[PDB]
Amino acid sequence: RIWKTGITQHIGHETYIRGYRLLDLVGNLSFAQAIYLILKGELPTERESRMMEAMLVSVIDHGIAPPSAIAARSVASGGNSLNVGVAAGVLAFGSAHGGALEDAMRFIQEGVSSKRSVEDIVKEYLETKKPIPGYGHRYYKDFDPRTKRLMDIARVLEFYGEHCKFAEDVAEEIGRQKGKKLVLNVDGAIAAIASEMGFDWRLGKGFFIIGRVPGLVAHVYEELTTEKPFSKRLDEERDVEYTGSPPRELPQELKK
Amino acid sequence: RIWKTGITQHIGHETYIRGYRLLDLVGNLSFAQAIYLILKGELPTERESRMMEAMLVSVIDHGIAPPSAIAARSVASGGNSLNVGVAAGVLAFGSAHGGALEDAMRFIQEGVSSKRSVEDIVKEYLETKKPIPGYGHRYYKDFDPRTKRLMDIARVLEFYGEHCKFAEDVAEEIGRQKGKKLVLNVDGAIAAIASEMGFDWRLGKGFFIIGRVPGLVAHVYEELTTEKPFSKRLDEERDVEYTGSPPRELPQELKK
Amino acid sequence: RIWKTGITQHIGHETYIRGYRLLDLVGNLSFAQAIYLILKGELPTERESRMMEAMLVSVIDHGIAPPSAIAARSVASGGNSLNVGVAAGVLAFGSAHGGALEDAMRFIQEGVSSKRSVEDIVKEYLETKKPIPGYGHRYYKDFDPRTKRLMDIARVLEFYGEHCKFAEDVAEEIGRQKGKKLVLNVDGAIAAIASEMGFDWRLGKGFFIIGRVPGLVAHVYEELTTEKPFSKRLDEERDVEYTGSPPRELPQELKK
Amino acid sequence: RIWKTGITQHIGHETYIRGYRLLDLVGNLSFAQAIYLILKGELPTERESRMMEAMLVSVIDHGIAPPSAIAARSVASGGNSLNVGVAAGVLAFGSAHGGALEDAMRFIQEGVSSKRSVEDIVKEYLETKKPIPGYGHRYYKDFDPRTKRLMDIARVLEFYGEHCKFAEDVAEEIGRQKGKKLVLNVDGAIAAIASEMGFDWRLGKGFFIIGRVPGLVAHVYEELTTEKPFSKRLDEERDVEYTGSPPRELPQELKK
Ligand SMILES: CC(C)(COP(=O)(O)OP(=O)(O)OC[C@H]1O[C@@H](n2cnc3c(N)ncnc32)[C@H](O)[C@@H]1OP(=O)(O)O)[C@@H](O)C(=O)NCCC(=O)NCCS
Ligand SMILES: CC(C)(COP(=O)(O)OP(=O)(O)OC[C@H]1O[C@@H](n2cnc3c(N)ncnc32)[C@H](O)[C@@H]1OP(=O)(O)O)[C@@H](O)C(=O)NCCC(=O)NCCS
Ligand SMILES: CC(C)(COP(=O)(O)OP(=O)(O)OC[C@H]1O[C@@H](n2cnc3c(N)ncnc32)[C@H](O)[C@@H]1OP(=O)(O)O)[C@@H](O)C(=O)NCCC(=O)NCCS
Ligand SMILES: CC(C)(COP(=O)(O)OP(=O)(O)OC[C@H]1O[C@@H](n2cnc3c(N)ncnc32)[C@H](O)[C@@H]1OP(=O)(O)O)[C@@H](O)C(=O)NCCC(=O)NCCS
Repeated sequence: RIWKTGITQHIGHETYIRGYRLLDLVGNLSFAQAIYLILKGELPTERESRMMEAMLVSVIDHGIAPPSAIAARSVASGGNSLNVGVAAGVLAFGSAHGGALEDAMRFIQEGVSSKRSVEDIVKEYLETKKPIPGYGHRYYKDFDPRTKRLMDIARVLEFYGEHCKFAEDVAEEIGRQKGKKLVLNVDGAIAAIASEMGFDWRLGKGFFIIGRVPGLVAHVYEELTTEKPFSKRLDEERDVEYTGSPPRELPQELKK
Repeated sequence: RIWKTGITQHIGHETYIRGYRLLDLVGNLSFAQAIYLILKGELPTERESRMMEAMLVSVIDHGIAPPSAIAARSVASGGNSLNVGVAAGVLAFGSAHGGALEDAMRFIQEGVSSKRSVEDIVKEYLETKKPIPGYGHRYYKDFDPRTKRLMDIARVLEFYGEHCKFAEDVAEEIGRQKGKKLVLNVDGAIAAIASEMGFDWRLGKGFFIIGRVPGLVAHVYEELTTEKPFSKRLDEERDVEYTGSPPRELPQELKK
Repeated sequence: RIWKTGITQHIGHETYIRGYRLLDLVGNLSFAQAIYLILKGELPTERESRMMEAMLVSVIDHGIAPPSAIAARSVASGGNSLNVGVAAGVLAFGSAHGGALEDAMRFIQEGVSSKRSVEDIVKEYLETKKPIPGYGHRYYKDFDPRTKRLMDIARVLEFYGEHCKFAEDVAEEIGRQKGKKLVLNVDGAIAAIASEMGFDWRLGKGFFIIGRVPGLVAHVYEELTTEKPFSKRLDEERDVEYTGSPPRELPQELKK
Repeated sequence: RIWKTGITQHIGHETYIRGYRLLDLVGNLSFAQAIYLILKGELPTERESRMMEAMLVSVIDHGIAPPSAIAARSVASGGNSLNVGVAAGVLAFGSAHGGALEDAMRFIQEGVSSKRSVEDIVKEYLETKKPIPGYGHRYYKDFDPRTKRLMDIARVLEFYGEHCKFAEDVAEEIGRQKGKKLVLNVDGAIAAIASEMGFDWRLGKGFFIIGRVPGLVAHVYEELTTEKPFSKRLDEERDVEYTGSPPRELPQELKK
């Protein structure tokens, strides 16, 4: 059998999620707790449950400006069902729009497991001019308030552990070595928290997708119900710079 | 400005969701409550919050068999990032795999607002041989346990209202008119509950997408981490029936 | 066997397309001729071959302004492989960006097969205020030059037939009944030509997709190789109009 | 202006592709020639034109078995428009289903430009156990007939050059060093030909997408017109192996 899975099975037409009867989860687990279960394979603790609710809310939407929203709404504008627009948004979560969560989780997890000093790890990255994933922001040069909020919650709950500490120690050390502070950004913060929960770095973008899809749904629904179809189109004379060949004739012999 | 929105804005680089500071929502609202807010535009009541958690959990996954899971995992098998596989799954939520939520919400809402008798509404549909959306199941002929669970919760919470009543009254009336019971299925149940919350029928598939994306993430992650790339391919001799032209030669003059 | 097909089969690991050995088609049929074969199931005539080359070239690209190009390039900007950006473009070919080909083919084919007068058909549509598919243009009020080019070729080749005639007769009749000319647009022209070839109206968008994908590839490649990742993002203060709730505080009791 | 392009522009509402009036290309260039133009930026020679027709035909379809066809048809089965199914197919062209064209073009181009001996290049790859892109096949151990057909055409046309020679010299050298022949497969053959044309290796998947989309259209159209919606679903008891947790009860305190 080529179709193998350990996620879900049906016993007597009833759905079981990671071994639990779905009908027993309905009304008893929150959606974030059920998400933790389906992804991890086991029920979350109370502290994990609260952190998962906070991580997912943290990324629920970022407005109309990101390429995901532009893509989702442009596909909707072409005259498509809501699922099709949302899917187009999800496609935009590439290396520059979600991949940093995977990269930062790998860096934080490998950093903690290496048992090498934060000084040595940061020196090695800064020396080879390789970007440290999950650090830096165009505007925030003191701290990323989204990271601070998540870390404050992690500390109040006594969830904050070795991965959170490592991620913050690295920001402080980058500042020390560069003489210029580089913040632990929200991608690095979510990566630290998901790592603290024991999730594989290869699942990093999953948290972002699950959290942001409600925002995409809102954007696509708004485009479909408040805008005329085909309204998302550029005005070539106003919005576009042409950089190509000026007009030219085909060779005469090719004209029929 | 062609890019208009009432969903989110940034004030001093901080994100505001439907007017609320996102950093104040983080740690204070559950993910399902934040979903209600972003979609509806206002905070949910306590009863709405509980029903939204239950609806979303109800659809979190349905195993590897649906075309969404097949598509998501086949795209992942082609050697793609997790977002790309999940998006392919979302594309599969078409008229036969999610559209019934839109249709059932329109039927339930129009049914309630018409103030026509349930007998008359059902007689008109059965007479014109048009399928009644949100009713019937291949296996469940007494009741859909997923609907029963959701409706039991709605009744315990005193959330059950005119839309839930209408949806159940229609199932009973179909049974009365056909002499054969046709259940209110889980699509009809979610449609009734979302209608009870005052959501537009055009948002119906949104609830399904938001709820099921965690399952798609789990399936795509499992395919990427437990299976060899390109393992999702058919065996033509074993799995395929060819119904086309038998082999034939091109005309000789076309062979160079 | 649930996987049935009459398109392609393998005999001794060799691919056969609609019964012809693919290796015999390579070097002997043009790409447009092979497209006709795979879609229709039989080889094209010389006139069909020339018309298919012309239809496909007619739609090869329309610049960066359409929502398909915007979506494709925005997905590429998110940091994605070329296939992922192209696919996002294809998603945008909805009811307002390709669906008119399906609609116009159905209208032209049903119009020709009804044997009702063009006067009566147009009167019935204009009376019920239903848009006639494949007619009208924002700028072209005399003739669509893209339609004229295709129809001139169809006439020179003696391909122009009952479907082409019907489509042009309808434009003339709309003008006669409205006292204002409404052109047969390029969607209607391609629909007429594909109908003249005997293709099903349900394949209409297929011609557009096949023809335009080279343009999408060009756009995505250009975005990936000439622009910095994440460059396709709006500037909220400059490009966006916010129409939602002004900022508001959460209820105090919800703040922890 | 953030939307820059050198591909297409409009002058007086008329489309210009790489500086040529689109209406002059229609009826005068074949579709494969127009594809070459839009991708390369200049008109093809007669030999390039013939090779482009042959490359594109070579990949037009591969039947229902690949994950692209499975994904496209499964999305169509969910009840979606033809563009949506085709797009899902295109998403499946990942690292294991199209990426080898990019890799093989880079290898062939870098191999030719290095001016290092084929012996040295192959020894370095075989020593580090890195797969050589564009070589090997599960069944063909003497030669890939699809490569032979393309190379025979390239030789008859006097198109065969330094890139084609390098690609074939590498297959012969792998055989010499391993004592077991590894064929130049069709991905390597197309990569060699596209490299001979001077295309960038980053465009490799583009040729595959453009060539295969007609096959995807055929598959999606066939699924939509010959199969019942939702027919593409697995039978869990027959097709799936469950490898997860056996059923288990939730903790009693969580049951309300
Ligand atoms: C957001 C971003 C573009 C802003 O960078 P910026 O405006 O150049 O940063 P600053 O002005 O504060 O300057 C920081 C300095 O450290 C460098 N730097 C920036 N981010 C860095 C990082 N994450 N790791 C190491 N060095 C970094 C900059 O080049 C600059 O160097 P300088 O000494 O030559 O001046 C950038 O930091 C970034 O890409 N962050 C995310 C990193 C990431 O996650 N990437 C990998 C996954 S995609
Ligand atoms: C799941 C489904 C395929 C199973 O149908 P089934 O196995 O034929 O149903 P049953 O064997 O219990 O028989 C029910 C009878 O009512 C009909 N019927 C089934 N679902 C019906 C519905 N929702 N409304 C009205 N009539 C329906 C059947 O044709 C059958 O008629 P009969 O008197 O000729 O025997 C079907 O009920 C269905 O499609 N349900 C969803 C409906 C929906 O939401 N569609 C619209 C949005 S896609
Ligand atoms: C491109 C388009 C938006 C431009 O329309 P426009 O600028 O309003 O057209 P005009 O100014 O030339 O006026 C044409 C008149 O006929 C109407 N009209 C426009 N297109 C029409 C059509 N295809 N069929 C019937 N009536 C049409 C207009 O409403 C207007 O009516 P009026 O008597 O009240 O003034 C429009 O014609 C269109 O949508 N064309 C494509 C139609 C199509 O294929 N739709 C169905 C598939 S999506
Ligand atoms: C199709 C494929 C799976 C079949 O491989 P196979 O059945 O193992 O091959 P064979 O049985 O003929 O044996 C060839 C030998 O060379 C190795 N080999 C296979 N393909 C190779 C390649 N392209 N380069 C180098 N070594 C290769 C095999 O491991 C085997 O080694 P052995 O000495 O230990 O027996 C494989 O060759 C392949 O993946 N080809 C495509 C390569 C490619 O393009 N990859 C990079 C982009 S994804």
